[PDB]
Amino acid sequence: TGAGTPSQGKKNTTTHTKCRRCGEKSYHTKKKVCSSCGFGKSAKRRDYEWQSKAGE
Amino acid sequence: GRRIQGQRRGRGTSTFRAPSHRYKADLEHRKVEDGDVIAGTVVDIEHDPARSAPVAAVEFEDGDRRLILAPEGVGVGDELQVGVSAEIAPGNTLPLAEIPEGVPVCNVESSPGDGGKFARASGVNAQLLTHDRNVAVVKLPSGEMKRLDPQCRATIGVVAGGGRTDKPFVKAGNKHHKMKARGTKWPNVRGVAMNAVDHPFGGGGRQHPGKPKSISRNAPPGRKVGDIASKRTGRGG
Amino acid sequence: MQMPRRFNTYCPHCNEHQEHEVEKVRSGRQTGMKWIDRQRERNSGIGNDGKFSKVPGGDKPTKKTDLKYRCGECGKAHLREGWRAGRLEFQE
Amino acid sequence: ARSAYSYIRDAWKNPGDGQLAELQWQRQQEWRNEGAVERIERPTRLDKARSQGYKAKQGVIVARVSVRKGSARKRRHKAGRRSKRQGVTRITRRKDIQRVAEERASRTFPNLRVLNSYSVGQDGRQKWHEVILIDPNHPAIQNDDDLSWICADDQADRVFRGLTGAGRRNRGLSGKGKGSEKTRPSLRSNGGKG
RNA sequence: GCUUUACUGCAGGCUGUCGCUGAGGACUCUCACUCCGGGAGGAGGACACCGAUAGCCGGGCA
RNA sequence: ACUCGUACGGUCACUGAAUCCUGCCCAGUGCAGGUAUCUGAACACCUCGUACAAGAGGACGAAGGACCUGUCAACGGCGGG
RNA sequence: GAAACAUCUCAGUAUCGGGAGGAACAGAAAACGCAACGUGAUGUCGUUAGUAACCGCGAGUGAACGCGAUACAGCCCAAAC
Ligand SMILES: [Cl-]
Ligand SMILES: [Cl-]
Ligand SMILES: [Cl-]
Ligand SMILES: [Cl-]
Ligand SMILES: [K+]
Ligand SMILES: [Mg+2]
Ligand SMILES: [Mg+2]
Ligand SMILES: [Mg+2]
Ligand SMILES: [Mg+2]
Ligand SMILES: [Mg+2]
Ligand SMILES: [Mg+2]
Ligand SMILES: [Mg+2]
Ligand SMILES: [Mg+2]
Ligand SMILES: [Mg+2]
Ligand SMILES: [Mg+2]
Ligand SMILES: [Mg+2]
Ligand SMILES: [Mg+2]
Ligand SMILES: [Mg+2]
Ligand SMILES: [Mg+2]
Ligand SMILES: [Mg+2]
Ligand SMILES: [Mg+2]
Ligand code: NA
Ligand code: NA
Ligand code: NA
Ligand code: NA
Ligand code: NA
Ligand code: NA
Ligand code: NA
Ligand code: NA
Ligand SMILES: [Sr+2]
Ligand SMILES: [Sr+2]
Ligand SMILES: [Sr+2]
Ligand SMILES: [Sr+2]
Ligand SMILES: [Sr+2]
Ligand SMILES: [Sr+2]
Ligand SMILES: [Sr+2]
Ligand SMILES: [Sr+2]
Ligand SMILES: [Sr+2]
Ligand SMILES: [Sr+2]
Ligand SMILES: [Sr+2]
Ligand SMILES: [Sr+2]
Ligand SMILES: [Sr+2]
Ligand SMILES: [Sr+2]
Repeated sequence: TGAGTPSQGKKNTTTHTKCRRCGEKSYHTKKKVCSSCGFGKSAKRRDYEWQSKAGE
Repeated sequence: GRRIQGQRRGRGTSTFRAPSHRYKADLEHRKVEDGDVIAGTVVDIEHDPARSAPVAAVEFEDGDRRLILAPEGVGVGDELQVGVSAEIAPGNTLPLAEIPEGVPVCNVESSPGDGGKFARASGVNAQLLTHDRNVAVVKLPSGEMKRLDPQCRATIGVVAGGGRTDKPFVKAGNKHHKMKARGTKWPNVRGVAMNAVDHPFGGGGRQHPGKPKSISRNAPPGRKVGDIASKRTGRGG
Repeated sequence: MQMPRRFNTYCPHCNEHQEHEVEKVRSGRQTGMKWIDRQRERNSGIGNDGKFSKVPGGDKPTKKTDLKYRCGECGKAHLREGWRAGRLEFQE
Repeated sequence: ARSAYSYIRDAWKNPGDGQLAELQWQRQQEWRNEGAVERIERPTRLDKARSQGYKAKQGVIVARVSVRKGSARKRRHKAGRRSKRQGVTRITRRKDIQRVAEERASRTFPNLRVLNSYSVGQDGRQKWHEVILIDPNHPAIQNDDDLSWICADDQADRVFRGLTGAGRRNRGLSGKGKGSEKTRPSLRSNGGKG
C-alpha cells in the first residue's frame, strides 16, 4: 500500500477545531489544547520571539 | 547511535508495562494485632493471571474477603488460620519462630509484616533449617542460606502449580499468549542481527559480536549488554 | 667525543685567560609559582584546556652540548654555543 | 548596656556551639517533616529580623523556606556541543540559594512583597532561610513611616527583579568602585558580563 | 551516519575523603538519618542516602 | 517501568525444531577472583619554606594496575618446519 | 572567524523561563588613589582609548580613575537611653 494517495483515504478523523479563546481552527479536540494560542496549556497567550525576525 | 531496547524499557511505556488492570490481587499476608484469633474458610480456587498458578479465595471471620497465595493441597471448605498460635498444617501462616524445623514453607517475608517476598513461584519452596532467639536460617529455592528474623511470617507447604516448566511451549503461539500477560517485550531480535547504530553487537558483513561478550559491572547503560560481569562462561572446564 | 675536565680559555668576566672547569648543566627544580603556572590553574576549566591540553613532543636523534664553563680564579661561570654530540665523556 | 537582642546575635555567630547546637539538632528534625514554605508566627532570629526591617505589626509576615544544597540540577546536552559546553556536574547557578528561597516564598504569597531574608541553618542536604514579607495593602503598613515605601507600584515583584538586598549583593552591586564596572547600573545594561 | 586500543572531552559506574555526624587500627553504643510495622514497635546506625571533591574505568555520548 | 511480580522468577546475551554430536587452546583481548610485594589521588598529618600564603618533600595508601588464578555454548585461534 | 581545529571567537548573541513602569535599573562611599594641603551619591553624553588588561601571547578581545558636559538632592531604620 502506497503512503501517498491510497493512505489519504483513511483521513476522516477530526483533530483541529475552532478555538473558544482565539477563533482559529487550531484547537485539538483530542488533546484539548490550541496549537495557535495555547488555550488549554497556558493562561498566558502563546507567543514566541521566532515568529518574527530577530531584529523585528 | 540510538538508545538500545533495554533503555527504551526503563521509560515505562505501554509496550513494556505489565497489564495491571487485568490482574486480580496483590497477594499479601493478613494483619493480626496478636493472639492469632483470625481464621477463615476457603470459598474458591481461582487462576492468577500474573503468575500462572492458582490462588485461593478465602473468607474470614471478620467479614473480609481476600485472595491468598495458595500452597499445594488447599481446597474449598478447608479452614486456614493466620497468626501466632496457628496450627502446623499446610496453608496456615505463622512466624518462623512457631514453625518447626525441616518443614517446607512458602511466601516468606524479608522484614516482618511486609506481606511476603520470597518463594512465591509455581511449585517452589523455602526450607526452614536453624532456630534461635535472633536468627532463623531459611534456604531459598536458589539454594541460598538467608539469615532471617523469627518474627517473619511464612505460609506452610510448597506453592501450587508445581512442574509448570516441564511441558515445552512447542509453538511460538503459546509463548505469545503467556507473554501477553506479563511485562515483557516479545519476540527477541538478537543484537548481532541489528545495525551498528542500534546495538553494540550490531553491524558487520556477517553476524558475530564486535568485541568480547563479557562486560564490566561499571559499564554505562547503553553499553552493558551480553554477559554482564560474568565470573565464567561456557559449560566445560 | 671526549672532552677535558679542565683547560685554559678566556673568561669574559676577568677579561683574561684562566684555567676553566667544565660541568654538564644539571636541571634546576621548578617552583610552580611562575606566571605560566598561574595561567595553567586559571585558564583550565570544563572540557579542552587549549594549550594546556597538549603533551610534550619527541626527541631529535642527537642533542646539543649543554655545558657550564666555570672559571678557576674568580669562580664565575659562562655559557657557550653547543654542538651536536651523541655522547660526551670527560677526561680526568 | 547590652540588649537582649545582642544575645540572640552572639548565639548565631556559632550555630554549632552551646545551647543552639542542641536547639538546631531538635528543630531541624521537625523542619525536615515540614513543607517547602512554612509560615511561622514568630522569627527564630529576632535580632536579625528587626535589623532587616521586621516589626511586630499587622501585615508583617515571616516564613521558612527549604531549598536543596549543591550545584545546578542540570541535564546533559541532547544536541551537538563543543567540549567547553559539554558539562553537567561542575555547573552552578548564578542565583544563590537565598534568592531561590525568597522567590519560592513570594510565589506562595502572591499578594505580599519580599522585604528581606536570613539563614537559619543547614543539614547535610538542604538549607533553610526565613523570609520577611509585607502586605502592601494593609493600612497598618500604608501609614507606617518606616515601611510605607514598599506600597508603591514600582515595588511590585521586587524579588523577581532582584531588588532585594540578597538580590543586589548577588548582582555584584556591593562595591561602589573598582570591580563593579560590569555590574552597575544593571547586568542587562552591561551586556551580561558580571 | 557509523567504527575504533585516532585526538580531546562529557555522562555513568566503582573507590578514598569532607559535610550531615552523635555517646563510650580494631570495637561497643543510640540520638541524628534510613527502612519495615496501622500502631505499640522491629531492623539498621553514624554507616547508607544526599551534597562536595579526588583516582580508576568509561565511543554510552559530544 | 519491570511489579497486583519473587529464582518453576526476570533481566542480559548467543544458538535456532528433531536426530547423531559438539575435539584441542586461557599466550593476547575481555570478564571475574585473589594478592607478600610493587604501583596508586585528594583531605588530614609530619619536614622544609614563608612572622601567614604560594611551593618543595615525606609518611599512609582506596578502587585500579603490576603479578597469580579461573573462564572459550567469551572475543577468537587450531600453522611452518 | 581562527583560511583545519579543541581554548579562544561568533556571544552572554539567537532562543527560552519569571517580572516592573511610563520609563525601568542605579544611588548618597567599608568610594576614588592625576598619592594629594586632592575629588566627593547615581545614571547618561563626549573623551580618556583601541590606551591598561586578556590571548594555541595566534586570530582576536578590551575596560577604568580623570576630564568636559547633562541634571542635580538628600535622607530612614537596627541598637544604645
Ligand atoms: Cl517465560
Ligand atoms: Cl652536554
Ligand atoms: Cl516580592
Ligand atoms: Cl580626583
Ligand atoms: K565553535
Ligand atoms: Mg503480592
Ligand atoms: Mg527456558
Ligand atoms: Mg506486553
Ligand atoms: Mg532472537
Ligand atoms: Mg542487517
Ligand atoms: Mg555504538
Ligand atoms: Mg551466524
Ligand atoms: Mg555467530
Ligand atoms: Mg541603564
Ligand atoms: Mg516507604
Ligand atoms: Mg565520535
Ligand atoms: Mg537465522
Ligand atoms: Mg574556521
Ligand atoms: Mg593558527
Ligand atoms: Mg569578550
Ligand atoms: Mg579606577
Ligand atoms: Na579568572
Ligand atoms: Na508576590
Ligand atoms: Na565577571
Ligand atoms: Na587467553
Ligand atoms: Na577457524
Ligand atoms: Na576557514
Ligand atoms: Na572542517
Ligand atoms: Na585564548
Ligand atoms: Sr490497491
Ligand atoms: Sr481512519
Ligand atoms: Sr497542561
Ligand atoms: Sr514571548
Ligand atoms: Sr505494604
Ligand atoms: Sr510486597
Ligand atoms: Sr558486530
Ligand atoms: Sr572442556
Ligand atoms: Sr578562568
Ligand atoms: Sr579539564
Ligand atoms: Sr626521533
Ligand atoms: Sr504582580
Ligand atoms: Sr586470559
Ligand atoms: Sr552635587
